[PDB]
Amino acid sequence: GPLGSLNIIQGALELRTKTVEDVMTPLRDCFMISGDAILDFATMSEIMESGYTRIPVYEGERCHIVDLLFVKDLAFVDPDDCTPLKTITKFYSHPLHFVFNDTKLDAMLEEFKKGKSHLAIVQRVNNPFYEVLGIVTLEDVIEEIIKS
Amino acid sequence: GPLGSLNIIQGALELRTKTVEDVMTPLRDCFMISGDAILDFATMSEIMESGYTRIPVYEGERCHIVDLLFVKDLAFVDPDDCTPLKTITKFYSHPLHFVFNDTKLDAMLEEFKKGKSHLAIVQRVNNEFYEVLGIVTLEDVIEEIIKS
Repeated sequence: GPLGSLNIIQGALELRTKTVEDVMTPLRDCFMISGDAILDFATMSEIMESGYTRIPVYEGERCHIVDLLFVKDLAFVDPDDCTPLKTITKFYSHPLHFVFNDTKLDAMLEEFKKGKSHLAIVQRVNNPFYEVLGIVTLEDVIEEIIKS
Repeated sequence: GPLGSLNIIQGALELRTKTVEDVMTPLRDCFMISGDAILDFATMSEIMESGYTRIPVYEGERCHIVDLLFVKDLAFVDPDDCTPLKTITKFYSHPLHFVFNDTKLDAMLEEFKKGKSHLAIVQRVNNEFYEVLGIVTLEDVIEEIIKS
């Protein structure tokens, strides 16, 4: 009981020192879908079976994330139509947020609390190109607070 | 910034005094589905559009919650088949957790951390039978911690 609330307090202190790179999901392990996808029955089945609700969309390379698909966006998609996925990502255009790996978790929580979004992409400056490393969710940050 | 870390500490103290009744969702405002439901195209669409991933299932009265439907269970459900919902709830049998309204938030967070489930039903001892008032999610508890 109180020992658990103590760990919460310790996590609220760790937030000012931990970066989003520490708690993110690496790109090699992120469940994503290609923009070339056709929303037939088989494709939508993997989206739902994955358990995720916010799935990054990439074009060509897995590091080129261009859109964000929500599971609620498939509410009016009939698999018999073979609707291309790019059509639905254009229609809803859910905001896609990018952040640097050096971002601290307290600033990350402040950015997540202000907006409805719960997902952000971790990218690092390569040395003159942008290098995407992974994604970090709001649920990823809150784990650090309550973890013992 | 640092002021936000204060609210976590204040919430980390307040949770030991707040009951699940204060932060729950009342049954009159809970998105639920009847066990008689047929998983045709129209029904599956309403589940997805709601944005929820864990939807309580009731039999007869809305206060008689008997099962819990996840969105991922529809991965292999063809709307043309008209598969009854009870078939899927029997197949997976996701655990349904009930708690008393007098339960404090510190004890509630401990129960959610131990199990994979993120949903619980708030019931109160009626004196004049079991009186169900609403449901409380893990998202309700962590909000009180981080709330300013």
